[PDB]
Amino acid sequence: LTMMWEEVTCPICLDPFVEPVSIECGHSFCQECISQVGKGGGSVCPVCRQRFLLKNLRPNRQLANMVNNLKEISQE
Amino acid sequence: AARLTMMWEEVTCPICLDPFVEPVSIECGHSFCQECISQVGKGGGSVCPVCRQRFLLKNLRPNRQLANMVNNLKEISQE
Amino acid sequence: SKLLSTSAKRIQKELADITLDPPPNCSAGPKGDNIYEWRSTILGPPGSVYEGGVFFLDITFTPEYPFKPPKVTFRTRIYHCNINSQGVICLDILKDNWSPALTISKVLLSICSLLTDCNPADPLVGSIATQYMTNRAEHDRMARQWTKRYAT
Amino acid sequence: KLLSTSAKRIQKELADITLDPPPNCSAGPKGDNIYEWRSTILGPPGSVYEGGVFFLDITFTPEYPFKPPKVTFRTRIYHCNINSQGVICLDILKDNWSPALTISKVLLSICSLLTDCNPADPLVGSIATQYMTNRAEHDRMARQWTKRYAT
Ligand SMILES: [Zn+2]
Ligand SMILES: [Zn+2]
Ligand SMILES: [Zn+2]
Ligand SMILES: [Zn+2]
Repeated sequence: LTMMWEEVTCPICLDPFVEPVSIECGHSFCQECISQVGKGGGSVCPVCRQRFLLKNLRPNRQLANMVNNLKEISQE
Repeated sequence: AARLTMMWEEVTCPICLDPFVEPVSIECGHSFCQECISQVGKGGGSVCPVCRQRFLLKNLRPNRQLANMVNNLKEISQE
Repeated sequence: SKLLSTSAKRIQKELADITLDPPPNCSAGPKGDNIYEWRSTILGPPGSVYEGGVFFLDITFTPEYPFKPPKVTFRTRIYHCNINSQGVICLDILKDNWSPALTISKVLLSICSLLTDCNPADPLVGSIATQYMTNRAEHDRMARQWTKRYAT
Repeated sequence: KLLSTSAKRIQKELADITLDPPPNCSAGPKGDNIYEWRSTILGPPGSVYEGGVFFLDITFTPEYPFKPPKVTFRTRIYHCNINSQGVICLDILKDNWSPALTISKVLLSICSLLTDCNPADPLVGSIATQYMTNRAEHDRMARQWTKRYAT
């Protein structure tokens, strides 16, 4: 289940996703993490360096639900 | 475990009801299999099967996190 | 052909779910070898004018399922403003509000809700719709009467 | 909130770098200050820097990871991309930084720079010209500097 925590981790803060949102290239980040990067002129993806806008953000609910599913298991 | 059925929930495609194959998202944030949502998108003035929010065929994004987890759950089902 | 395998695979999944977890007061499955042609048995909702009746339905899937809705018609005569003498159901999700996320189980729950609460707004039988709003007691008496004659 | 964000990660990286350090690398704080670090890179095996121990100064900012860390050599090295003072000419430490990069990934890039230098973007022109014209003499100069300053 270490590999599963892998998939729900934000590349920018390295903590489990908080309001996971996706950008043009498909990579997902916390709303706050990618928004902080969006205030720096030419905004470019921290993973693939493809160009991105904040207007074009999409909620990735499936991941937020998965963060709660893994948190319930960590209680054990 | 008993609690992995809720995780299969999250990786299931709403149109074919099978685990995501090439999971892509549309404008509203809802995810489907590319082939499942492209069938909806061909049919004229298309709308999202979940929220009925409009979507354009040409606005598709890979949701790689979901495809990775599909395999992570497939590896567990073998044991 | 690939269309047939995809629809089939989806109808197969639903046949398992509607048997395991059928909607309350409903039952269905294939008439025969043909997985596309089903028959269903609905009980008149408790509390409703249809209470105590047994209604049959004909479900027909197409190889384009779930992208196109199935054909669902009544074979048991019913006194309802949204169901005509030819068993045709006037229901949004069977027409221009169909969603490929919808299952035949969710179709049937909506028919149970249509029976409980009819839509005189868009009536397939104008006669009955007019009566439901003007003379409700007489509508209910006729629905209670039609249920005893045709659904028992 | 600046300082708490940067400090929270740097803390996460300090745990990972101790658990899973890069091959031939070591990095951690000089003292109480989490932003000021001391690292040790052993000269890559097979390279001209083989057998040398090189120390570095890693200075983080409260804007980390959005802005890169200041990484400078103390220890003298004969390298076209590292000048007299110890300034590193590496793309990811200047205009090609991404907030997805860790200090572990920055140490591995320095180890790759030591293994394979970039004479196309030289910080010391004389050494770059030597690496391409007279490879053998460049390697002889780099081994003498490694023995003298890195041992
Ligand atoms: Zn984040
Ligand atoms: Zn990207
Ligand atoms: Zn699908
Ligand atoms: Zn939607």
